[PDB]
Amino acid sequence: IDINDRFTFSSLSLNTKVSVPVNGNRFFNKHIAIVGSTGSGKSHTVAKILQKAVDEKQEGYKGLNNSHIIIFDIHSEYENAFPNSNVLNVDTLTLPYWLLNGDELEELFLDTEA
Amino acid sequence: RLDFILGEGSKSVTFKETLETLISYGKDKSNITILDVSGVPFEVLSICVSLISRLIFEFGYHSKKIKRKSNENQDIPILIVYEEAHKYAPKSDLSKYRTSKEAIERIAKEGRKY
Ligand SMILES: Nc1ncnc2c1ncn2[C@@H]1O[C@H](COP(=O)(O)OP(=O)(O)O)[C@@H](O)[C@H]1O
Ligand SMILES: [Mg+2]
Repeated sequence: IDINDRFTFSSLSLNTKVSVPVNGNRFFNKHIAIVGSTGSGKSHTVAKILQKAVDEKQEGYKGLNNSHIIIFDIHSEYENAFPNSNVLNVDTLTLPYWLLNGDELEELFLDTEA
Repeated sequence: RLDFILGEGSKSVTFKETLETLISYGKDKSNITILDVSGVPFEVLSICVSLISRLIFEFGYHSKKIKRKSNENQDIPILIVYEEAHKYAPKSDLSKYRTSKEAIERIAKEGRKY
């Protein structure tokens, strides 16, 4: 990996001094699949990758970078990992029903069993 | 047979009195509340299980809505035991047990927060 495209969020298991970079150019645009069991730490791995993707900058400016990450947080756990983020629960989200398509609008209102 | 669901006592019972009966917060307080549904009719057993399951669920749901306001550690954690869990929650899509399926599934997906 080139030094500009290097993205480090982990180190080698058998050698903690060896940083393991990924091609962060190619790490994100192609889709990522983080798989493990419950209690393996995949919520921590997701959080650590996104923290590393947020604090990093081009160094020519001061402020927020251009990362845009949307988390479908269902266990109410990523509030702590990103304290300076925008969190939207039911009491704050306003999702318009009219932006739903015909397929979504059928499930919201009809019953399908009868 | 349907005196528990349609008797004269069921007309005059208070909504508060129903919850403390199902949860054992009445005059006689108990940690365990046995719900003997042996003599309940089978065409009615789905209706009674679904209602008690929902009433306990919104008891825990509405407890969290005052807990955000009260911001104090005073919780009532509830564990519901379903002997013959395959009966009130079958994989069959037949209409006889859909109400008890929907109530148990609602505790399965959302009951962890509440
Ligand atoms: N890279 C890591 N190093 C050390 N401990 C970790 C690491 N990742 C997760 N853990 C710990 O393991 C536990 C598992 O949580 P986590 O893996 O985030 O849950 P899940 O895998 O169920 O989403 C966490 O409490 C965390 O403290
Ligand atoms: Mg998790």
